[PDB]
Amino acid sequence: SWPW
Amino acid sequence: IVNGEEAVPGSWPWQVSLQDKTGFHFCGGSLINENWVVTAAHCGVTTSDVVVAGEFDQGSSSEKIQKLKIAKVFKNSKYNSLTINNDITLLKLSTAASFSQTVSAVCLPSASDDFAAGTTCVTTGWGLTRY
Amino acid sequence: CGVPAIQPVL
Amino acid sequence: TPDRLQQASLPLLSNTNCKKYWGTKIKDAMICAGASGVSSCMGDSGGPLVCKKNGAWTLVGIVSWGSSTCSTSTPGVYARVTALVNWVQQTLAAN
Repeated sequence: SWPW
Repeated sequence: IVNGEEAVPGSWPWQVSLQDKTGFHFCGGSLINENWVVTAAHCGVTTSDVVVAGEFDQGSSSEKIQKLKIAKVFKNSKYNSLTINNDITLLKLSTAASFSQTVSAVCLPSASDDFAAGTTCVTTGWGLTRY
Repeated sequence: CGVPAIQPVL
Repeated sequence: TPDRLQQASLPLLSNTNCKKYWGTKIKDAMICAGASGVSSCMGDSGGPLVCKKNGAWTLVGIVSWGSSTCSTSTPGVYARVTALVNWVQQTLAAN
């Protein structure tokens, strides 16, 4: 995952 | 947004761009009234960043944009950066936005409003279009 | 709130 | 990145069904949307997920996180504004  | 389309200019008038002092867009936000912007807590906004309202084409010099300074950052105290839960920050502007045909506010829901699974909604932004 | 002057086209 | 503002329509999911993709990472102050052929992606964070209610666009989500590759078959995760609006109102009222 990853901060958008 | 991957696999989206270009918006009609001015048709999402609450959409703002958060830019750093170099002019680099790093996050979006939404105007909720002339003095306040809602964004994500994890965007890490500071009072050295700028809110840009009224923008469509970030490559154009001819748009009548508003570059608004930030007075204070209110990161929700329940934000948990380890889980990214409660991911909301409010920005109080130093300079109020001037509302117009291309700059205006989104509505907030009531706490008890229902938005059912399967409802079609819309998202907007200047994020990557391909990874 | 919530009613753009320039209507979006989806 | 694009110079010009983009848009996409996409459906809301339930948290229970979103947990098939993301498991225990999904909390009550999150709402999932997408897995429909579009995705929010890096640089969209903080922006709106809006739904029309009684003729007006209403802020339902704030773009938050999702797939590290912005996969269009995986749901994006948004901050759930109904869970947060009391704090918004408390903050505006005090400031």
